[PDB]
This record gives sequence, C-alpha cells and structure tokens, in this order.
Amino acid sequence: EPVQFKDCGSVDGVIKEVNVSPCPTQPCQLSKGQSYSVNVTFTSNIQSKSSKAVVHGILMGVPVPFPIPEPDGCKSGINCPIQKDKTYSYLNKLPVKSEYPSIKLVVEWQLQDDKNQSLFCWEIPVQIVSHL
Amino acid sequence: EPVQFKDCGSVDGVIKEVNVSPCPTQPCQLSKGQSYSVNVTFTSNIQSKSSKAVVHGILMGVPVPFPIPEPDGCKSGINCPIQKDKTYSYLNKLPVKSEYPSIKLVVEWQLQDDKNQSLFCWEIPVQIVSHLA
Amino acid sequence: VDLWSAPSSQARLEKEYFDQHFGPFFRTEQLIIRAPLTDKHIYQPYPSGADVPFGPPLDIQILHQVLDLQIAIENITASYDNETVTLQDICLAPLSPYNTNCTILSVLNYFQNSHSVLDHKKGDDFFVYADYHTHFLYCVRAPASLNDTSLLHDPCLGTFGGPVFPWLVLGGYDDQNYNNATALVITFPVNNYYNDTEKLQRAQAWEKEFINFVKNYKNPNLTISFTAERSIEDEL
Amino acid sequence: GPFFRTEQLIIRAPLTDKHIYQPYPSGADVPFGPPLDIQILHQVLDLQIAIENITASYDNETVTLQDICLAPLSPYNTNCTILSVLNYFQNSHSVLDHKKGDDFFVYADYHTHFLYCVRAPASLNDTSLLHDPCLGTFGGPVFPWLVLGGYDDQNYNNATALVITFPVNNYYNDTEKLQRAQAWEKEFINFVKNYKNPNLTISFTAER
Ligand SMILES: CC(C)CCC[C@@H](C)[C@H]1CC[C@H]2[C@@H]3CC=C4C[C@@H](OS(=O)(=O)O)CC[C@]4(C)[C@H]3CC[C@]12C
Ligand SMILES: CC(C)CCC[C@@H](C)[C@H]1CC[C@H]2[C@@H]3CC=C4C[C@@H](OS(=O)(=O)O)CC[C@]4(C)[C@H]3CC[C@]12C
Ligand SMILES: *[C@@H]1O[C@H](CO)[C@@H](O)[C@H](O)[C@H]1NC(C)=O
Ligand SMILES: *[C@@H]1O[C@H](CO)[C@@H](O)[C@H](O)[C@H]1NC(C)=O
Ligand SMILES: *[C@@H]1O[C@H](CO)[C@@H](O)[C@H](O)[C@H]1NC(C)=O
Ligand SMILES: *[C@@H]1O[C@H](CO)[C@@H](O)[C@H](O)[C@H]1NC(C)=O
Repeated sequence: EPVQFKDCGSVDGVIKEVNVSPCPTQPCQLSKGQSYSVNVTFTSNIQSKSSKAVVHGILMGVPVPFPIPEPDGCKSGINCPIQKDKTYSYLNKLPVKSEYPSIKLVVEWQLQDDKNQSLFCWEIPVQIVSHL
Repeated sequence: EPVQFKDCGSVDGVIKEVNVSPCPTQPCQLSKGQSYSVNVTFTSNIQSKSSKAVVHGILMGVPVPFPIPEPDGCKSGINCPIQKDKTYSYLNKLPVKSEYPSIKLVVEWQLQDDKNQSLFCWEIPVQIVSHLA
Repeated sequence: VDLWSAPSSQARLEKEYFDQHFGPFFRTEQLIIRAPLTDKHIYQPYPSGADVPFGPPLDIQILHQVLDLQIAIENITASYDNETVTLQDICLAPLSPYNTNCTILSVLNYFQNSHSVLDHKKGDDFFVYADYHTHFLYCVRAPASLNDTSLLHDPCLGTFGGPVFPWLVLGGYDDQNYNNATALVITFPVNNYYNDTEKLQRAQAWEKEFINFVKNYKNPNLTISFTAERSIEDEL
Repeated sequence: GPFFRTEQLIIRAPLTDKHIYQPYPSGADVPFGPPLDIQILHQVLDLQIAIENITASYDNETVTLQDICLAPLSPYNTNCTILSVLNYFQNSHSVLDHKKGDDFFVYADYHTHFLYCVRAPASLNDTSLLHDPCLGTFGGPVFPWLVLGGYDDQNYNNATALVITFPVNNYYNDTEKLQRAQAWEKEFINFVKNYKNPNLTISFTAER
C-alpha cells in the first residue's frame, strides 16, 4: 500500500510513491522474523551512470547506518544508466530479524547518484513489534 | 482596593499591599478626567535618609518616564528617616486627564532610597478608557 | 530551484486537488447551534483600536463545547452487516490516503478542530496581544491562507486541506460582519456512492446513529438543530 | 471534617474503551482506563468549566461559584478549589493537549504528565519535555486517590471513574451565606440534571 512519507531532500529527483508491503496501517508495523518489501517510484531530473542506496535508522534524532545486502540500485530494478525525465521503481525486500529490538524509529532511505546527490530521500514511521 | 501586582525587584523592602482606588475590577479601568489614589504598604529592610518616587508607563515592553508632581517620597506619607524593619505607607493621588490616550499599558512604580535601590518596585495593569467595560 | 518553497507549493497542490474534487453532490449531515445562555461580548485590541463585537455562539466556552460535540460526532460508530461503520468509512475525504481527515465545514476548522489552537494566546504578563479573536477576524477575510499575519502564525485551512468559507458556517450576522454571527452551521459531507448500494447502506446505517446520538445530546448552554440525508427517504 | 459543603460528580465513559500508552522509543506498555481518554477529558473539562459558570440569584444579587467556594489564597489567588484530575493540567485545554516529539512519534504528552503527577502532585514542574506543573489552580496539590476510582492497587492509570469535587464554605453562624450557597446549589442541580451526553454517565450530589 502507498504509505505517507516525508521527503528529506530529493534534489536530483521527484518521488512519485513509496509502497511498503504488507503495511495495512501506518506507522508501519514490522513483525519480527518476517520480510517486507519496499517499492519506490520516482522521476529522475538528471542523467547518472550509477546509483547507490543508503539506509539509516533514526533514533532520538540521530541516524544509525543500516547496511543492506545490495546497495547498488542498478541491481534493484533500475535500468542503468539513469536518464533524465525517466521514471523508475527501486525495489527491495528486507527481513525483520529476531535480534532487532521492539522499538519505534524513523527509517530514512536515500538513493545517491554520480555526484553523490539524492535521486530520492524519504522517511516513514516504523515500529518493530513482537509476535508473542 | 488591594490589586494584584508584579514585583519588579524590591531589594531594600518587602511590599505588603498595593491599594488603588477606585478600582472595582482589574486591570484597573481609568476614566478620563478623573482621579485615582495609590497607597503602597511595605516593610523596609534598610535604613535610608531619602526616598524618590519614579513612575514609568510600560507600552509594548518599553518603559516611558512619567513625571509626577511630588517625586519626594518623604512628603508622601513616609516619615523620613526610614527605619529598618518598620512598616510604611506611600500615598499619592493622580488625575486621569482627557488628553491622555485611551490605551492599555503597564504602570511601573518604584521608590528609591539612598543607594538608588528600590524599597518597593511593583507594576499593575491599567486601561485608560474612553468608555468602560 | 528554491528548496524552501516545497511546503508552500505542496500545500497549494493539495488545495487545488481538493477544490478540483469537491463536487456538487454529497449527503449532508448538518447541525445549527445557538447559545441561549450566553450574551454577546466585545473584543478590544492591544494596545488600542476599534472595539469588535462578537456574537453569543463565538464565546470561547461555547466554541469549546461545540468542538466537543463535533469530535464526538466524528467518533460516532454504527453497526451494519456484522461490521462497524465509522464516519471515516463514508466521509468525503478527497486527499486520502495522504490526508485521511474527514471534511468538516465548521468555524472550528479555522482552528483545525483543536482545543489547543482555539486557546492559543500571546501577550505580556497582563494583556493578550493575539488570541482566537484576531485569528477568526483574519481567517474570514483570507480563508485559504496558510498562516495568519499575527503573533500566532496559525493556519486558516481546515484539516481536510481546503479553505472554509465564512458564509457557509455562520448565520444571523449583518452584512459581511461575520463576528456578529448568532448561529453556527456544522456540515458533514458524506459520499453519495451511486453505483455501490452497499457503502450507501453503510452510510445510512451511520446516519441513523447520528440522528439517535444527537437526539440524546442535551446541553443547557446549547440549542442544537440537526438534519440528516436520511430524513428525506424516510418519509416521501 | 465538616464546615465544608461538597458538590460532587462521578463521571464514567460507557462508550469508550481502554487504551495502551507505548513509550518512545520502547518500554513497558501502560494501560489507561476509559475515562482517561483525551476526548473524554476535554468533554469533562468543559462540563467542569460550565459548572464554574453557573449563576444563581439571591437577595436581588447574582451568585457565582466564586462567591461561595473555598478559595484559601484569597484575595490574591481567587481561584476556587476544585478537586479533579483536570487540575493536574490546571483545567487548561492547552496544557491537556500539550505534547512533544519529532514529526512522527510523540515523546511526551498528557500520559507521561499524568504518570508523573500522580506520584508527586505538589510538583511545580514535571521532569519531562513538557515542563508543566502538577499543582492545582487553587495553589494546592490534588491527590490521586481523591479524584480517581475503580483502579487497582495504586495504578491510578487504570481508573474507570473520575471524581470532581467543588467544596464550598459551610457556615453555622451565618444563615445568609448558607441560603446563598443553597440557591447556587439549586441552580447547579438543575444544570447537571439537564445535561445529557451519551459518552458520559454522570452521578451528582449536592448538599441537600
Ligand atoms: C520499507 C521497510 C519495511 C524497510 C524495513 C527495514 C527495517 C527492517 C530495517 C531498516 C533500518 C533498520 C534499523 C536501523 C537501526 C537500528 C538500530 C540498532 O541498534 S543497535 O543497538 O544494534 O546499535 C538495532 C537495529 C535497528 C533498529 C534496525 C532494525 C531493522 C531496520 C528497521
Ligand atoms: C493610581 C495609579 C495606579 C494610576 C494613576 C496613574 C496613571 C493615571 C498614570 C501613571 C503612568 C501614566 C502614563 C505614563 C506614560 C504614558 C505614555 C505617554 O506617551 S507619550 O508618547 O505621549 O509620551 C502618554 C501618557 C501615559 C500613557 C501616561 C498616562 C497616565 C498614567 C497611566
Ligand atoms: C512498483 O510500483 C510501480 C508503481 O506503482 C509499479 O508500476 C511496479 O509494477 C511496482 N513493482 C513491483 C515489482 O510490483
Ligand atoms: C555522500 O553524501 C551523503 C549525504 O547525502 C554523505 O552522508 C556521505 O558521507 C557522502 N559520501 C561520500 C563518499 O562522499
Ligand atoms: C493605606 O493602606 C494601609 C494598608 O492597611 C492602611 O493601613 C492605611 O490606613 C492606608 N492609608 C490611607 C491614607 O488610606
Ligand atoms: C537609579 O536606578 C534606576 C534603576 O534601579 C536607574 O534606572 C536610574 O538611572 C538610576 N539613577 C538615578 C535614578 O539617578
């Protein structure tokens, strides 16, 4: 479902939609040990040869770096090289582990380009919950 | 009547009562062409030879000096010299004139001593009215 | 270009979408409230200025109680087909899912239907420089404004992303002096559902509980008239 | 003991459910009873203010609650003593709706302020982002066991009823003040008896 998001500064692109599945109610509830999919549709304002995805988990106003399995956006549903005015759908899917804490936080997702500038930057409220 | 007041820093004394008359409702509504009396009972914590009354009208946070006919406090109900731990009553009466602007302001009243420090410092809300409310 | 203009352009786009999608037809659930035990009062600006008269229903306590009734009505839940029917399931909310707030045409929406915004004041230790009087007087002249030009900086738009025009939520005033209003008009628009009789039945099932709830609501400080779209199909 | 007439209200919320406060970013859930819902508290606050605005007539003069109530700090603090959970928020819609957080989660709101104030009701400042006082408007503390009912042990957050008490001065050497308070009590009884809100079940007692 399309979720509400705040744009944290997409300079070289315009976000069209942030779709998180499954997320019936917002802020998105993430059950532990369970995979969720993100699909970001955006329109690029420039031409770039690569794209590098960067994820942070913001707690108490401080971003905590979160490494993903694959940070390259060319292997994430984007046909590189990125062309101007074209529309793309970054795709990814991550599992919520049982090591993660049951906390509320703000997930921040960026996709940098050749000049290391944001093709998109968005943040959504997320709460990792326990299924027990 | 005893009105509510804010203390703007009475160093050398303790205010016991600020009495404005007539003021049935607060902020005190001052009708043009009238007269109002003030009576400030306070307890001096210091000895002093003299006392000078200083009055300001605070408008939008800016104090504007207001000359009063008798600034010498020793001629306003206070028996100078002022003795420590003694209670006094400063008395005065001023007319609200017709050429004063009808406006809401804060009246700041202080009584300085030998060291030019306030035996009392208080401020009350006042509204000069062309019509009452 | 100018990255500071993003919230302004975005809010402008939301306003454009709302007025593009408001439509001429909807089910109307309406209240007309008056204040019998409250008299008119006068607002005096600081530090001076011409006094502004304000009608009985625009007393701050009356507005708080009316806002209570409004939130309560927005919380009315009905039962139908072994399933709950809230106002949000049937209300005209064009900006969903980005903005799920139900459209409520009311003077309280000048204050975003919030008690706190309604009680928002600024001043020194003795006098108020700006309160709900100044905000009301501003918003009825610039309903689509994103901020008033006062110490409050409060918005005028009403929770659903669109402006509330004063002639739609006030009655009994003289000329265009909206501050002299003697009656409040609160309107809840509900979707028509032309080709979906199911959600229409849900809407009517909510309307009956609206009529029942308002019928069982008595406040000595308020006189409340109310109409529902259901009253027409109930008889002739 | 005596020398104090009690105008009392017991308020419950039959159409309102319990809810759970979840602290940011994590922590133990804290349950909150039906009448401790924010909208219920706003409605109760406006009923209390309405009662404060009730006016009677005695001896060709108008009689308000301020003319018969217990105001221990008169004549500089003329606020009537009102024993109510709303006095933890100074009977203010503003203080009741006061909240702080980022743009996504609430760090502190009326939940945390309530949790703090029931443990230190005389505090002039909670130790949270709100910096709000716990003290009542009349200048004294409001003890939780006098304004809440139905809770378990000392978990005041699980309260299912609110108690709002207006104490007015009682007299045995002044029949005039007693009859004045009795006329005001008549107006109060009429008002509360003609107040119907489906979200609130209200029990009223005057000094008949
Ligand atoms: C679109 C959405 C469904 C993507 C979901 C991605 C989640 C599962 C990831 C992204 C960002 C991740 C957080 C980043 C940052 C932290 C801080 C870390 O704290 S620490 O104590 O281990 O240093 C705990 C894991 C946690 C909460 C991560 C949980 C897992 C986390 C929420
Ligand atoms: C009993 C007591 C508490 C009230 C009586 C004293 C009043 C009447 C005096 C004290 C302080 C006075 C003001 C001081 C300061 C001003 C500003 C002045 O503005 S100006 O720009 O014209 O200088 C106008 C007169 C005005 C408002 C005075 C009115 C008259 C004023 C309110
Ligand atoms: C991602 O979203 C876009 C836009 O809604 C859609 O066209 C695309 O099919 C989606 N991708 C997947 C894998 O579902
Ligand atoms: C790229 O830019 C981001 C800011 O968006 C910054 O945090 C990061 O350090 C930069 N990385 C490099 C390699 O310059
Ligand atoms: C001034 O006020 C004090 C306060 O009690 C009182 O004792 C005194 O008599 C008053 N004086 C005059 C002249 O009114
Ligand atoms: C005395 O002190 C006051 C402030 O307390 C100050 O404004 C003034 O300039 C000083 N000197 C005088 C009054 O001569």
